[PDB]
Amino acid sequence: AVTLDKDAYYRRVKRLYSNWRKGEDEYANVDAIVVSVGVDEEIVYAKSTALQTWLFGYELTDTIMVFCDDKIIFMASKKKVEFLKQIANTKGNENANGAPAITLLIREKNESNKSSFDKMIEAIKESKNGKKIGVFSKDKFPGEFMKSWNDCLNKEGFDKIDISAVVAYTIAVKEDGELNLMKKAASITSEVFNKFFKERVMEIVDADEKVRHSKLAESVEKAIEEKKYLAGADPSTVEMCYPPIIQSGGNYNLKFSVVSDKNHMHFGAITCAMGIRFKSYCSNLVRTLMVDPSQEVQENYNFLLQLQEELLKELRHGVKICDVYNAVMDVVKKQKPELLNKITKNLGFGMGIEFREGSLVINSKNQYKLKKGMVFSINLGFSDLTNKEGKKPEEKTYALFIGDTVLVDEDGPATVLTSVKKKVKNVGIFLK
Repeated sequence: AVTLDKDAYYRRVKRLYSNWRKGEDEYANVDAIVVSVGVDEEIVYAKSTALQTWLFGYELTDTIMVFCDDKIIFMASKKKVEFLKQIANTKGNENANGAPAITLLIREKNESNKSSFDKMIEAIKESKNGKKIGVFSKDKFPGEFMKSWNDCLNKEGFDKIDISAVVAYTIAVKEDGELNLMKKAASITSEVFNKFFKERVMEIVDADEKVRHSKLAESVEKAIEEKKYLAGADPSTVEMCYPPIIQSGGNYNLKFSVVSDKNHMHFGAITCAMGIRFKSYCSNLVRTLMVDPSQEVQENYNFLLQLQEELLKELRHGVKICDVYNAVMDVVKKQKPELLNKITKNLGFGMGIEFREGSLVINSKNQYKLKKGMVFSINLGFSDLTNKEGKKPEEKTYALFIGDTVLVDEDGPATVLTSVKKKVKNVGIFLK
């Protein structure tokens, strides 16, 4: 009963084969592409499952995909194989040129899978030179099925070439349907921040509550189980991209790989990072809430806002990511040189099915050129700033962090998909 978007599959596997045949960078010496997923209880970010979601619309556990020059093999359970027959039996519809015919193999549950494994090995050895396979090196899923396959596969001594970075670029441009998913993700994130999170922080400050950052983060997690913030969306189609990160009181860490600590929230500079994943497509948002910020804090915050818009103006199709980076840093060197060693070393990253694309972060060295239809988290911060009027320890040090979900456009400045106002009028809390 689960429909596979056939047309989307044919377009995307065509893109994959086109880039692979073009043979630049990591694609150049690859004889076959081998992707396998095992057991996945935690739904982690992985190239292997991202590629599945891209091609099929869904993740498929205990599944192996082998892409050869004139054959494709998918191996999975009977039910997953039945699902895949929607694209394997082409019916003669002509959307199928540009990629090989599909062979489906059934994963036996309690019988040996040696014969199926042998078939796939043989296909690899027949594909192009038969010596080197393109793989996602980071990916290691648990379970019996992967163990048995990898034991079989490793006996052959194929050279393993990581193709994560080129596959990242191959799938980075979003189709309109995917854009719609990321737009909905972005608007849910915005609604949660606007209607739940900001009100909650406001409550806490007005009542002088003592709340641990970890507890506040939990409440944000619970909030998306409530349909009142989901604008019609099925609750089961919505997840957090990462546990919400709230920091304050001199203890900051302006990245997305750390969790909220257990300290009580301080009323000063409160950085708030959260993102919704809607039907496996990610969004991101960072806002800093400030209690009675001084003139000097506001001046820094407004400069941060200025840098962000400058970045968006430069984030255009055809320009190199590192040139964007340098244009923004030039503004810092020219206008506020004292902030050069305070600003985040990354100014954002490519975003999609996977939250943070490692080969597409905006830093000084990234050579990849932007294309229309790429979506980014654009994130900029200043840390280790001194509030000279602070008396308590928790008051002396602050940080400022903003972040938006952004689309590289047809022409001109990048378009913002998130919708949360961020002038000090909107994120300042004034107690007097």
